[PDB]
Amino acid sequence: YQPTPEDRFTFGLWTVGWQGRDPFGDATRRALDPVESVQRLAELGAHGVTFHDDDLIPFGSSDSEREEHVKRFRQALDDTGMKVPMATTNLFTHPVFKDGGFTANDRDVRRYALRKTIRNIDLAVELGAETYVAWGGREGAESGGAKDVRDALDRMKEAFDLLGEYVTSQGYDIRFAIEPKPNEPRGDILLPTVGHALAFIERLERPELYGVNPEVGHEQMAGLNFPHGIAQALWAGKLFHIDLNGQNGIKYDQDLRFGAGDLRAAFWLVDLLESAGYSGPRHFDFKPPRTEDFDGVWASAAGCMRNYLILKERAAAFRADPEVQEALRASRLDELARPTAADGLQALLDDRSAFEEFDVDAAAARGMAFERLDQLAMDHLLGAR
Amino acid sequence: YQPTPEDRFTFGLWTVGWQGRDPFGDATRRALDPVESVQRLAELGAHGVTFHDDDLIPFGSSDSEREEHVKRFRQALDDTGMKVPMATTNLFTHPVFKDGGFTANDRDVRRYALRKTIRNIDLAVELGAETYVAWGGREGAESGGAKDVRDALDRMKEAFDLLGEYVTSQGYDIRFAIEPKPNEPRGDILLPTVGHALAFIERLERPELYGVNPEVGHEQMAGLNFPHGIAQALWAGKLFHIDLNGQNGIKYDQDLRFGAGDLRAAFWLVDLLESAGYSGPRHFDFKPPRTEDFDGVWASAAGCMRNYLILKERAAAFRADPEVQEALRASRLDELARPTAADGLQALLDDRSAFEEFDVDAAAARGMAFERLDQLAMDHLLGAR
Amino acid sequence: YQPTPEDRFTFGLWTVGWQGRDPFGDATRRALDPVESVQRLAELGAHGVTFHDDDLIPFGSSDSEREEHVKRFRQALDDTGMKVPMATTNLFTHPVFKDGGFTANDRDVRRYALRKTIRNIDLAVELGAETYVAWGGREGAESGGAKDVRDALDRMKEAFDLLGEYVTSQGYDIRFAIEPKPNEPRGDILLPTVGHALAFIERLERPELYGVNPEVGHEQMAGLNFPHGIAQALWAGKLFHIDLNGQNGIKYDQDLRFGAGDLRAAFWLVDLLESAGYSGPRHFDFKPPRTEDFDGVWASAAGCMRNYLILKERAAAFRADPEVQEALRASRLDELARPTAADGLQALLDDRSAFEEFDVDAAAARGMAFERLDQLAMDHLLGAR
Amino acid sequence: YQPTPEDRFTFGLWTVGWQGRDPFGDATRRALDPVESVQRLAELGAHGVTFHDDDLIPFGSSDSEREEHVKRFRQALDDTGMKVPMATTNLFTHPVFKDGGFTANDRDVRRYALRKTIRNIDLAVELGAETYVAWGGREGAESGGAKDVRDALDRMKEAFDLLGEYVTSQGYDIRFAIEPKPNEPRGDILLPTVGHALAFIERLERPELYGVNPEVGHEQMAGLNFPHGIAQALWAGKLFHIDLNGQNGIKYDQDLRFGAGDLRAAFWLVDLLESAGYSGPRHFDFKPPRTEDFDGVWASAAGCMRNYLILKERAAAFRADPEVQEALRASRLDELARPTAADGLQALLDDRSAFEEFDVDAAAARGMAFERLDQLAMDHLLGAR
Ligand SMILES: OC[C@@H](O)[C@@H](O)[C@H](O)[C@@H](O)CO
Ligand SMILES: OC[C@@H](O)[C@@H](O)[C@H](O)[C@@H](O)CO
Ligand SMILES: OC[C@@H](O)[C@@H](O)[C@H](O)[C@@H](O)CO
Ligand SMILES: OC[C@@H](O)[C@@H](O)[C@H](O)[C@@H](O)CO
Ligand SMILES: [Mn+2]
Ligand SMILES: [Mn+2]
Ligand SMILES: [Mn+2]
Ligand SMILES: [Mn+2]
Repeated sequence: YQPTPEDRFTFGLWTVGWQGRDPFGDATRRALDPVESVQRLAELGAHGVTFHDDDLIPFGSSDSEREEHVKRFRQALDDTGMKVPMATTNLFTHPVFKDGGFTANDRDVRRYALRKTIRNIDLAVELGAETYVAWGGREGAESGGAKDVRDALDRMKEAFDLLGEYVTSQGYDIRFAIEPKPNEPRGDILLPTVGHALAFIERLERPELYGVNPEVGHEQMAGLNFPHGIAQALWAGKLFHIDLNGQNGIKYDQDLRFGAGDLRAAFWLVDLLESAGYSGPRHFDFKPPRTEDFDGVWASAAGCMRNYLILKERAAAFRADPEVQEALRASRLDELARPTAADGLQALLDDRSAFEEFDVDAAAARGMAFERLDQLAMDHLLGAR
Repeated sequence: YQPTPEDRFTFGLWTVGWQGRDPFGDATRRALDPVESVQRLAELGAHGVTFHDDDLIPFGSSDSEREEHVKRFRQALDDTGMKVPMATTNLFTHPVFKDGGFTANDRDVRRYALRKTIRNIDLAVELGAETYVAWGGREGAESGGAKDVRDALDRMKEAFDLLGEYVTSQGYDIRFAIEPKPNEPRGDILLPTVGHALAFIERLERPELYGVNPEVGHEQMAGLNFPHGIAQALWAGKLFHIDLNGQNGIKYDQDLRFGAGDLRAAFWLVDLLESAGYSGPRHFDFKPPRTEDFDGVWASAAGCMRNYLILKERAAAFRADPEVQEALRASRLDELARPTAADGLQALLDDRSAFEEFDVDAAAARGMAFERLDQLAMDHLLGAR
Repeated sequence: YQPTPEDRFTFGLWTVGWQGRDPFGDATRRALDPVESVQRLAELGAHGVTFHDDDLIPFGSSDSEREEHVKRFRQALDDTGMKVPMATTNLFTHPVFKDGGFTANDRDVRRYALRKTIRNIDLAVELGAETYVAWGGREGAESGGAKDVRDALDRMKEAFDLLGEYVTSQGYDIRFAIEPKPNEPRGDILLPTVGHALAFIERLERPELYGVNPEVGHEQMAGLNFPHGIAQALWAGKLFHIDLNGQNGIKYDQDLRFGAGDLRAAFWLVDLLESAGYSGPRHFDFKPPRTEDFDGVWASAAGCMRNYLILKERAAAFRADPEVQEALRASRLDELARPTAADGLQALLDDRSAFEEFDVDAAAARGMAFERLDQLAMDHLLGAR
Repeated sequence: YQPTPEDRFTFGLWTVGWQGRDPFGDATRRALDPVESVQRLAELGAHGVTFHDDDLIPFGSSDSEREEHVKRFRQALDDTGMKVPMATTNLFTHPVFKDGGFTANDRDVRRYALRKTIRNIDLAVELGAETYVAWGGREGAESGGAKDVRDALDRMKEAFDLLGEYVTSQGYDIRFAIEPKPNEPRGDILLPTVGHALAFIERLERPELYGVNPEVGHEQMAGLNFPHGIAQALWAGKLFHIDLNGQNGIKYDQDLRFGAGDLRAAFWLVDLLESAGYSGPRHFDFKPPRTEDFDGVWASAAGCMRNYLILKERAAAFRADPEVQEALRASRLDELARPTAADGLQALLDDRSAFEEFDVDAAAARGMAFERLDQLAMDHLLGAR
């Protein structure tokens, strides 16, 4: 289970660089240099990294420090062969974003958020990123009178429409991916699920510029089936990027390594990405627990990749198994994939076997044989075949 | 706080007619006649009722019993002046729908579901209904291999496209409203939130035929902010109908009367429907607890209407209050409603006050004054002004 | 992975006998005869069965039908060698229990509940049961004024104290196990977790007669760590019996087969029962999904036992693995098991290395190496060692 | 609705002193001096304050700075007449506590935690505190192999037994209150609910020294009924102190001001504390949102007290209302408070009206009239009587 840079494994700077500050505790780990992380992640088998603006260039940097940071960074990528497939803006840490970036009630703030975002889009394009993610972690409210959601969705649409105008006036090949989250650190966050972010995109002036960046633990914080939401994003053609991690149910966002948390969901997610042939980065947006030293950091980033690769092999052996393929026909998966009425409306309406002479008791009596199927999936995931 | 039939209050037959069967218990109440419920609901001040096919006509009825039921029903509406604004199909109770209706793996089942739905659309139109709701409570799965969600979303789109072809070939004025629910009675239900149902609609052949029917307690079963989801539905123009009830957090669907459950959410929902000017039915989809006799039933349906009308008055007094209007300007709600950059992209880009000379420390220092605002809302809801 | 009747696998009659009625659907399966279930469960390898009164003898039975049912039953146990380790009362289905059994506001109801319970205790003892479970599924409320919880806990204590007086005046060897559940079918259920049921027991007149019956999916409906709650029950000496099943997070109680749901929790539960040497029944309180026919029923009851036995083997190989034992010392599990201050208070107070000369920076710097440990557990569960 | 220092309103230093650092954001507010907070809280009507060791004396302080801090503090209490009813240890912020304090796997850490706690017990007693709270926010785990819960509960019992030995060897009048929390900042926290903390206390050597400190939002993070858990703590005699705040359902701990969150729960909690006659501090453990400046801080701490006092008046008018008292008899609350069988076991057993001649159909038919009751409670909370 050794990754190679063909597995398309990526990591944010902020992930292995998390110092372990939490709502109740001080950092437990020193700040990593981005160049160290690039070299360490390359040795483990990763294929590239991603960044916020403010991961790479310290907030308030001059234009001469700005360039020094970027040049160092760039030398590390050239030295290791790592890519930068995705980049993003920090519109959540600084106190100025305490009411949001693109939806902050103060108009001057919303203009400043767009200017900070456009400056980093130019950087991203310079460093080769194909996808530009937007996670509006500060867009929301703790109380009902603080935010008119209609106005806020006008502002959000306005900001994303300007960014699409900017990208298409520069000639950039870059797409946008909106990342939903239902809460945390706002009481409630706007566009809180994949379905809200898909819907929203269909109102933008150029919807084809925008897809979604769903993260495992964000839909699971709403108690939702992550594989189900990713199947919808795939069905809409809008799975532009994906964040992988683990989460134990509806509580704070834990950001555990990928394969911790809900292990059977992780199996069914891998099964789906691989059989749909998703070809983007497999990006890990996780935090090594603050119990760990830098050894535990690199163990935890390794086990992300390892659990992906074990669950790919188990999903591949599940679908390849003739007994599974027989059970899938027993459960009528083959029939699900056929049109209901490709004969058309009229034929349907004149078809006496569809109503007047349908035997609803004989149909009701047929067993779906799902439990046998699911125990086959269980025996495959567990290697107990 | 007396309703009148101008308040537009409606109730399903199944709501006050719930006999109190639950996963662990037998009915506690005898079956009501639909004509009794119409007469009792009329006396309480309601403006109409809604029905499943199988509420009104017993599953398997001949065509001579079918008509007898409808004629009785119709005489009660003529006698009381109640309307039927909304109608819907039962594609969940019968054992034939145990794997779904429009997404059942068996193709014969999916054809039978569409035929049962079209027969009731003709009825609905006969009885004056404007909105036809679809709650696919059986569309989903308990295990990951049982349902391919891509195929299932093809089937669901196929069924809704046929229904739109049928309605527009009959000349019917009727629209469809999809009602999302995240789980229960399936493990996971397809289109589990308002945002998933909005997104889905944008893929149908005629999207303008379809909106959403959101229900209070369904988004709250995912831990989501119901007023936020309804603001999005309003922003998309797709709030066709609404189900009102209460729910205490993330657990089984309780269907408590409206104003029980999350009382401050109920306040902010009323505030929003009334200030957006939603003009559909205020429909109560609730179950009187099985602790109650028929006296407790009619008390519980009354208290729905009463709590709506109290919370309308409190929301109206909140928005009318000059001190509230001052606080809303203190918190910059007025600025949220202004465009971020109606000056356009270029101007934004050349505006030095938006970046190069933006004072981010002075902006960060400004307080949003949300807590004062929210305590004003609290004092108004509580009558402690 | 073949059970034998030495594995101590048991099943309720109500589990494989669930007809598939749910809040929204009719039965999908015919009623099983208890004698059939005994013979089928014996062939699969089970070691015994459990029952409600009203599983075995139809509510309202004469005393001549009562005995006929029991005699049939008994002949099936003699024919198969199945035991009856546990028995329990139905104080939830009948409408008379709509406000509870032992805590129903009506005093006549609470007297009737105790009389129905004592009659079945005599039966249980006749059929050899060692443990008598009490799940008060109707003890609770949907609204705050309906139940005074202090009075209700007086009534509950009163009922359990009478039952202990009855058992000890008959000379019976039988113990009681209280089964907690946080909600469903009441809004909120009294003693909603293992910790509330442990606490409660410490107020009964004879606490040594009472332990707990925790069920997987009940603590998981509160988002709680089931292995953690069972470790507490073990630490208190009060794990009298255990209900095993699966549950996908905080929602309705699904009762999935054991190993579905939260698979890593299932691993850590098996690890704990086996290394603590729990010696009671491994009882499966689950419902085969209503998608299934009787073939899917027996598949689902088989896969309970199979997943137990796979997860026992994986836990045994985890703890036996020298590299695991090394990692457990790396993470200082060995130190957790040592007293903090067996030197006593005074010595602690005079120990300068415990405060005045404790180097808190060197201690803070030590990594706990938990992630390496947890990936070892992952590789063992997955057979990817 | 003006507090006075007779209302017994208290606040932690850390509450109004929260600088607004969150998992994703920097402080938004400067650090308050404890003496300023004492003077500001006194003007608002509060009756005292509480503290962690490290709120009042900066971690690592000399013994000459230590005393300077305490003397300043003390002068502010003498100047304002504020009390210090409760004090507590910080065993969560420093990196040394990253695996816990009393349950940390490292034995040297667990000795250091006890020494830091005992030093602050002496301080507390000096400043008049009656209650000493222990919130073990770091006692738990993110993964199953990291913590053996049995060993950890031995360590926890050992630490609390030493603290009780210390207090009773010094002659101190001080009691301990354990505060449960189910998660955050650990994956899972040990003793995660009131019921687990009650149970645990019954194993300590001197249980009468220990009660519970429950907090609103902590039980609500498990989806539990906070008034129900406090009724149990009251029934056990172990409600030593209480933390008041608001929380919107199962998610991160929001710490909203008291009366935000679940407003009907807040009503029923006030009803219960007041009618049980709880006489401890009404302590607010809340965080003013980081959207606020210091004006919004003092608004938010004011609205805590105000919403308590409004909900006390509404609960008092509910219980005083003859129509309510009539409804409570209609719903048989009076009967709940009577013994079930004060006639004893034998009489119960010979009572033919309790079984052989009980009419279970007539009892089942009686309505509980809970919905009428609950709408009366609604009309009272809303002032719509
Ligand atoms: O919840 C935090 C969120 O997952 C964050 O890591 C975003 O993904 C990042 O800001 C954009 O990539
Ligand atoms: O959860 C049940 C659901 O709310 C149901 O009542 C639908 O609304 C009805 O089938 C369509 O109107
Ligand atoms: O939630 C249902 C509960 O699990 C029930 O099956 C009990 O365990 C049974 O009544 C007592 O054994
Ligand atoms: O969740 C944080 C917790 O509520 C904390 O504020 C404790 O109450 C304090 O450490 C002891 O008083
Ligand atoms: Mn992410
Ligand atoms: Mn509904
Ligand atoms: Mn059970
Ligand atoms: Mn607290």
